[PDB]
Amino acid sequence: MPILLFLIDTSASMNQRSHLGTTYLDTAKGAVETFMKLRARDPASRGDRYMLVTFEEPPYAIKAGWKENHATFMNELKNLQAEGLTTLGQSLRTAFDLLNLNRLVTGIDNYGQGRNPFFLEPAIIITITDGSKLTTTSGVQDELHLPLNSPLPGSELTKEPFRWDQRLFALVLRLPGTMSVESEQLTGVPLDDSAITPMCEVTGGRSYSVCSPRMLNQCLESLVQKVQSGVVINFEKAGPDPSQPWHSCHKLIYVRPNVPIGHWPVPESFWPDQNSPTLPPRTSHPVVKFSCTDCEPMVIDKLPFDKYELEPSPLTQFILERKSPQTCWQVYVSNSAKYSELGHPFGYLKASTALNCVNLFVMPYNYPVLLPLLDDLFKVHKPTLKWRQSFESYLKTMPPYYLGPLKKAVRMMGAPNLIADSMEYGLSYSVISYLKKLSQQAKIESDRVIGSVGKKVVQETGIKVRSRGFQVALLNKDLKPQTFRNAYDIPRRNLLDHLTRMRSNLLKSQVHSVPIAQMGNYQEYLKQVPSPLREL
Amino acid sequence: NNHSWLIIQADIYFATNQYSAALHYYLQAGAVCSDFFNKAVPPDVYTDQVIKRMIKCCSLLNCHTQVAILCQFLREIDYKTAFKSLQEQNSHDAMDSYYDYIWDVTILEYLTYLHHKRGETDKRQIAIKAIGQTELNASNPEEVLQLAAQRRKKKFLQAMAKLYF
Repeated sequence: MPILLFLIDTSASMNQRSHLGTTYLDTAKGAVETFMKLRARDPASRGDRYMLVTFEEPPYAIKAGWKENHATFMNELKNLQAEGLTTLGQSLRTAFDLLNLNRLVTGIDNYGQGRNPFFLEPAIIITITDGSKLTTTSGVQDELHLPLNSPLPGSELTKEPFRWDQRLFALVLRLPGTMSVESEQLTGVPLDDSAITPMCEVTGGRSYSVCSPRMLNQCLESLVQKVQSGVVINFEKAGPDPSQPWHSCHKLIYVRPNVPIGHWPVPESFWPDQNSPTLPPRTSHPVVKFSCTDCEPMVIDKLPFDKYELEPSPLTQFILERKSPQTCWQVYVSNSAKYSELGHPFGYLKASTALNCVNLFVMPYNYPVLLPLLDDLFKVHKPTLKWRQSFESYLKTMPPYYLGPLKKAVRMMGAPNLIADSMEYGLSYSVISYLKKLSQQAKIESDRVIGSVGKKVVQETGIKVRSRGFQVALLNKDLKPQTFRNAYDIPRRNLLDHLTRMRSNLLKSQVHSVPIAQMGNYQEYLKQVPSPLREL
Repeated sequence: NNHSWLIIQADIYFATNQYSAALHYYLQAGAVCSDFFNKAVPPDVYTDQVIKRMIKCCSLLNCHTQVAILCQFLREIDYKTAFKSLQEQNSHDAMDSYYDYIWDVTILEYLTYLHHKRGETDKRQIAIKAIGQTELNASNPEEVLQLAAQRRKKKFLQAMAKLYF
């Protein structure tokens, strides 16, 4: 089930009137409710988690996180106040930490054991902001820099705050003070030009620059269309053409569940060795490189293979323009082989037979040398030692993390007691110990942060009278005047009326300030009320 | 009414740490070049040096809101000096009365954050109202913003002319 985390700008520049007469924060809140209405139109959103992060201090920044119901999310979305600074980088860091703190305790990341596209927790961050400058109480910044000062344990394993299955979308509000007459506003929404745009584009998302309520509704419909379950894969051109924009793209592949099922991982960017104590940091988007030279899709019977449909992109448009579903484009990550820096093809990009979509087929690590070999044994053979010395030659090049999936695949294929069923060494004992300790600390800040989102942050202010430690109290919002219990709370202007009311209350001879949402409780008031009789 | 000689006299007063006299003669030069700040002061008279020295003079007279207003007179707005001066709590220049002269949304955002941090709820409400003006919207079509900046420049400089002479 998806996670919808809203990074609402609560900087004071959000108190800007539009031609609508409401502030940018009011437009932000209304954009969130309209997004949730359009999302609830989709009946697949019966299970959907909404999270709220503001620009405030990290004790107060996360307003709704994990284990917060719909009512708390709405009651805290309504009560937002734009009284802060434009601390976009710190807020983005806190939002990514709120997305990623559970990853090491539940092991979605699968560090050092291959990148599993079916191991995903699909989340998108919709930040609603304006084009104002970023401020950090010392000046303007004019460039977005996420701080790395208090790293979550295990943050160095990915080298980027965002993850595989996270996309940052910016809804930049640029509603002017006076309404602008425009007939070209029905066209496509332009990309914004603020500092949030490159950070949105590097995570596989995009920034929306609205200038009118109808443009806002168009962007919200587009954002509803982009709530998918998948992981972002960086595609690159390896060889020459068979720079044009299809050369590089941080596109999205689709992971459709049935819980998702899958067998083969996207290979790591390194060769695993037990000598290295520290696991190498991998990019959050696996840089795959497709071969532009045409090849042939190689599928045998009963074969566990995973097919991932790419989202529409310039790469898929380029592939479908060269209309040839009978061929395929081999893809591989660099520096994955033990010796060759180029690597072996772990899969191919094949257009659909209907010329509709481009599917990424992930395979075992070197499928053009395993599928003919394994197909040869399952066509002819009881393995022969002439085959087994060739199979050992393949296993000498296969990365160690593929051994488990290969064992499971040949077990469900019909050859349980194959060589792949013999032993599994895996990673280095330092790496397993480090990952287990990281899981324990991830649990520690997991129960630290979740306990601190609500009822753990109360703010009280003072005037702090200067000398040229005394302070002057303020009119507190939760004053709660106990006027019937404390005589100091009674104003002089109504001292006599309150006095005779207290006298009437104590002798034998506030209320009706219910907070609006509960004053019209149709079901709640009749439930406490007794039931009447029924009809004849 | 020779503006260059008035600038020279203001610079001489600034060199001898006579900051009120320096502001007096800088504003006299600016009133000479315009018609008592009815036109824009030409940029070869209020250069960046002259506006920076007026900023320094207003800082050393503890007129920090005037420093914040004069920081946005520059070609690029000096947010560092404006944010440093707005943090000061010994001001002699009618702090919230000068918020009408601030047309930059970033400075008003900092003012709102600063008044919220210190619990100055009334000045925070004044700053929020100042941000909540349709003419001060940053997405205004670049000529409404320029005219708002120019009229606030005229009003502020006439207020300084009244204050210093």
